[PDB]
Amino acid sequence: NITNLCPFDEVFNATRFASVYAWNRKRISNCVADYSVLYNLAPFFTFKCYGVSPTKLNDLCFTNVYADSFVIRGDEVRQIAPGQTGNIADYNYKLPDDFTGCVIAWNSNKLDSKVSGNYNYLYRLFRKSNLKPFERDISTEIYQAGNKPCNGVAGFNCYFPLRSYSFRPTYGVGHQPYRVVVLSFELLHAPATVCGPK
Amino acid sequence: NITNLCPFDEVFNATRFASVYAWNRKRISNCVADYSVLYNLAPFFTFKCYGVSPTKLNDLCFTNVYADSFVIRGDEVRQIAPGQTGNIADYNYKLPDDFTGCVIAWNSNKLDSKVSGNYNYLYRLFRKSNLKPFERDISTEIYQAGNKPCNGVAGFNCYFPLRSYSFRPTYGVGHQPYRVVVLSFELLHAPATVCGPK
Amino acid sequence: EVQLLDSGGGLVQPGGSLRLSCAVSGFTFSNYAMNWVRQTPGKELEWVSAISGTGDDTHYADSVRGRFTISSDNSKNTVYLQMNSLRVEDTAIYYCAKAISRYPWGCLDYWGQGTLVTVSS
Amino acid sequence: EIVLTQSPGTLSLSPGERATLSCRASQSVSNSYLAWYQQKPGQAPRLLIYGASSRATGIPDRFSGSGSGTDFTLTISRLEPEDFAVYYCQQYGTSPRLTFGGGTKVEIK
Repeated sequence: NITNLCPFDEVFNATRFASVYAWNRKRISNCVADYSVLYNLAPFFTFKCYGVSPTKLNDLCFTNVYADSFVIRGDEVRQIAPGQTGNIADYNYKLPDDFTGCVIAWNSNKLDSKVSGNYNYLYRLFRKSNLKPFERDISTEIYQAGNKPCNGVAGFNCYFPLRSYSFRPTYGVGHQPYRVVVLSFELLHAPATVCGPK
Repeated sequence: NITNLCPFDEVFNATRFASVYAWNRKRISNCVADYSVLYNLAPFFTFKCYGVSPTKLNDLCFTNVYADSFVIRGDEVRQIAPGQTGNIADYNYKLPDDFTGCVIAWNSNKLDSKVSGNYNYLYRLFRKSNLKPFERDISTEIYQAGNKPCNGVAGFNCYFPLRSYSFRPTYGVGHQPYRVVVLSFELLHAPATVCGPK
Repeated sequence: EVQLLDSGGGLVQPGGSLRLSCAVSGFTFSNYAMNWVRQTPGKELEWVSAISGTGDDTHYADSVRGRFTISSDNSKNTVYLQMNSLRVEDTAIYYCAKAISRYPWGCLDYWGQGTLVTVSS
Repeated sequence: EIVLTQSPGTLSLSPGERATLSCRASQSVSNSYLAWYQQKPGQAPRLLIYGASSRATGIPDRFSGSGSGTDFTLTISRLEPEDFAVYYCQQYGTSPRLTFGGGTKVEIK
């Protein structure tokens, strides 16, 4: 019994998304979960749910909705899924194999693109081993790819692990910046703090 | 047996063809359509099917077929397709952008051309707006190009919506008369009666 | 449609300064860029300056680089065009206009009524 | 940089007929980042088409265009009196600077 809209729109209309090495995580609680806002708004493409259908988001009571917001390349939008492995999902944002949730993405070329070159939406290039599901790797620690020890100095074979894609508006529709949000939630095991309008 | 051969003849061999602004619509039902006689012929010069093959066309049953018969010139036969523009398209006939079916045409310089000009045929020149798909507008309302009302009277900024077609046997092919008979296919809850030869 | 109130046009002597403002209401300011474009009376339109939707990233046309200084504020929801040492060629109508993009590129959808700016002696 | 225009079509047409507008690029602009304004003699320009294939808000369907590579065409189906105005090229999406070509005046005769 609760009647107060939660900040879903905010999570979606947020002015600036974070880089995919440092993706945000909002605890949604005490919500009426009006999912009509998402698939009623204009672009909001690839509304892909797993273990749930997009229309069955109003007859449910979830335990703890998590909204994870970030920005990735257009080709990687498919790697933000269960059982995927490549460059993005291996070291920056691993989904678990048993994910119940909705991945939502929309083209943000009109919004996250500098014609002088964009150098603020970093992603991680080098990391020794995969991330476990829902791990944030904000480590700025340099990575040794050569036989020379890096000793706190960047250089040949001593890379900064983070670098930006670069987002020009004239970049191929394939790789323009895509804003992504990932709605994780658990189903029926506990007193639900979010429920659909009923 | 195979009986009730569809009356494709009466429409392809019609002695007089409707004008492109007054285009006929024959409705086929309760007959077997022997499209093999249509698509294995020779005189025809253009046969463009959108989403349908002329070889597969033998093995279908549909509720009705429309036969949209009209006369146009050689430069205008290219405008009789989905997503086309031009005077004839914008003031006489829209094919829907998702059109399913076929467009058929042949030259008529033996029948619809006269030595001193055959102008029985006529296109819509002026209009306020573009047609809806499969709309027919036979009105003779004098077009008001200016702000001064015409009251059905012709004059300055008051022109007839219909311009006559110049047709002579010595005219260039892009201007010679052509017969077009657009064929569309529709599926409703009512009985599917327009079967192929089997 | 977002409305735009172009204000601050006037007469200024060569070598002077002027402060244009374009008040805006009807969209999220921090989300879409503002552009500044001239048209000198009876000749072609020329772009002069632009500013990112956030408020930091700016550019200026080569005839006004180092003379014009753009600024904005998400508090009063407006863009400023501060300019110094105007020359006789700087006479125009100025139009403020929103671009489709957050950082300055792209095309301009909605345009202010524009303001007369005159330089004379 | 990116050049354009090639503007014939200023010939004084009469109200209510088809007019086509040529726009020739020199480098095959990417992602079809082209746009068209109209301005009447003493008022601010207003956007008509963007994406070189996408109509903006508050624009009658009377305006339409298409193009790709080096060749773009604004095709107006017919001509109401308020359409007797100047139309512009506007390549956008590179080192922005914005871009305004010579134009095209369609007048009455």
